[PDB]
Amino acid sequence: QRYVKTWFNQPGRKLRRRQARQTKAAKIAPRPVEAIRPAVKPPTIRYNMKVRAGRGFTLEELKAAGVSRRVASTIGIPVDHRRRNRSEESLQRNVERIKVYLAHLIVFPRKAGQPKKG
Amino acid sequence: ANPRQRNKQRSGKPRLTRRNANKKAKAKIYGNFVIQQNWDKHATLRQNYARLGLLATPNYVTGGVEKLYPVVRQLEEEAVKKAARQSNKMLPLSAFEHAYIQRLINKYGTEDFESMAKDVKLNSKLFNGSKLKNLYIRMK
Amino acid sequence: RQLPERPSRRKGHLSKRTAFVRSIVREVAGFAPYERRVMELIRNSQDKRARKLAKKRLGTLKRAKGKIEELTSVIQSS
RNA sequence: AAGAGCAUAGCUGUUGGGACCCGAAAGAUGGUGAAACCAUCUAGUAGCUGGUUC
RNA sequence: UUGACCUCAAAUCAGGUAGGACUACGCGCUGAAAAUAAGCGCAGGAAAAGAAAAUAACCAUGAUUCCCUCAGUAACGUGAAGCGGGAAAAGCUCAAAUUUGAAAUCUGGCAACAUUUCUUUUGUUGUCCGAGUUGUAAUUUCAAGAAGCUGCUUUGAGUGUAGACGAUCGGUCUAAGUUCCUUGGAACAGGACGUCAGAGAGGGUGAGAACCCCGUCUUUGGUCGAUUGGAUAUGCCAUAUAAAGCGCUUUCGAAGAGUCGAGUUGUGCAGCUCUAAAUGGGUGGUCAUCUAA
Repeated sequence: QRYVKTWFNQPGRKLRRRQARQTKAAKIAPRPVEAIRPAVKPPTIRYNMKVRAGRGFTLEELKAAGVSRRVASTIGIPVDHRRRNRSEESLQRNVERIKVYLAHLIVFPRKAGQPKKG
Repeated sequence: ANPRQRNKQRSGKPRLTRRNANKKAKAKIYGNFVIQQNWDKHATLRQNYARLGLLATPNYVTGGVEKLYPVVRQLEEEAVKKAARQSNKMLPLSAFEHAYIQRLINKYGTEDFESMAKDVKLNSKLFNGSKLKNLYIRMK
Repeated sequence: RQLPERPSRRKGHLSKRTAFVRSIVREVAGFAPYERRVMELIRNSQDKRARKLAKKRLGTLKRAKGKIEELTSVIQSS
């Protein structure tokens, strides 16, 4: 029962993180605070009946959904080069996760580079 | 207590008083001008996002929501406006290319893009057929 | 769903060059003390004594096995 | 065999933390002198002595 | 007789850098009567860890760290981990493949030209010497990829100006009794009569002061600055003879060694003895999973 961890900074850690959320999105307004995560099945027998947020959409999920790896991280769609679709169920649950995302997305135009000649 | 903090307790030099604390350090918004006008410097960020019609997060909220009782259109028209102003992605041909494709088309007809590619003298750069059409359509 | 091959699992198959580069070094470098002793025992056909010597040197049977056919093929080519 | 618990607060008991307060002979580390000394470990060790407040 | 190099020196050579301090938290190493204390080395505002030589046995998960849970369980009084819930999220770079139709690369000297928290800072351009082919750039990193063919979609390591918007440093602006009566050295006290309040926090003033004074509220702000962050509008240049994503393939796909590992020894790592391979190797339960050095 030596050195103790005492949580008197729990209420101030609650606000420190709230202000960090406030500081972050204020820097990147139009875009959401967080990325979209996929929906994945937990890897056990106690938990395979539930759905939970994944780490990102695999290469094939984005390929069928219509975004390539390079343009999918710009618009905020994390990729997961580890995860892979072993069954058509997970493919369809996450392909139509990006479908609703790409419908609700307003990609603002950037600045182009136009050389004087061709 | 430490000698260091006893130094400026028994010293005569005034401190470096730095006035920083602000209750409710709600950070004001920069970035997009549209949102910066229609921000509420009092309400919270998740209220403001839902007020404007912007999804704060696409993923489920890991706690409670706020139940007190039992801009998006502007962003859309602004978006399609800029896409219209910066739309002419077509590029002309430089004077070199203007001659480069003309000499190829003046001698291999106009549609035999496989023949021009096989040419060894006029097609010095060894441009593939896909780029030859690209330079063709770019001329018009 | 069948899955396209992940290019990491391709690892260790072989190459036409990496095999060729390994063949040249085998000839150029020569042979280690123990490989010289093992090779002589094959020529004298004391293979059972030869193979048991290899396992003592390397440590495992498959490693000891694999080196034997490397040397025997070298013998036939020579 | 027609489920009674779960949480919290209080009282008391007990076990462990310095553990009601004080107190024993050694030791260990790292030093300073020429085995001794110094600051740490250290509130070391108690089966025992003394005290323990209307 | 003259020269290439290779290795090695010297210089108060031109320009640089290291040491010591602090040590709450960091990373090592050493280590007692707890992997503790003490000792030793080394850093930063965090350090370390970190994009799987990872779990699992599923309908599978998917860098790291941290919190809760797992759980006082498992294994052997010590004391896990995966899964589960959360906080945060971001990915990437080399070596190994001929730029071979062109070392395309870089340090330095001088010369200029700008820029500046800044005469203190930071570069660009030219030019000469060298570095470098025993390999500096471009390309590629296994998630791949290269080379062809194809046809669609994309592009600035620019520089001024302007305004809005946040960030910091300093200066600056702020409502209303000090009216009477008694006490007293003193009215900040008692009573009477009034005011202010987005200000009745606190302090000072000759005793309990919202109205004497400093402040407090306004301020989640006005004002003059001084530097700046990132976007927006607009101007001027731009190497685009280019570079990049994705279809397709009658082509290919390089992947880290005295290291893995076997024997023994000291407490996973380390020492000694020996010493590998290429669908190979590692780790799990013939399959699965990962692809170290």
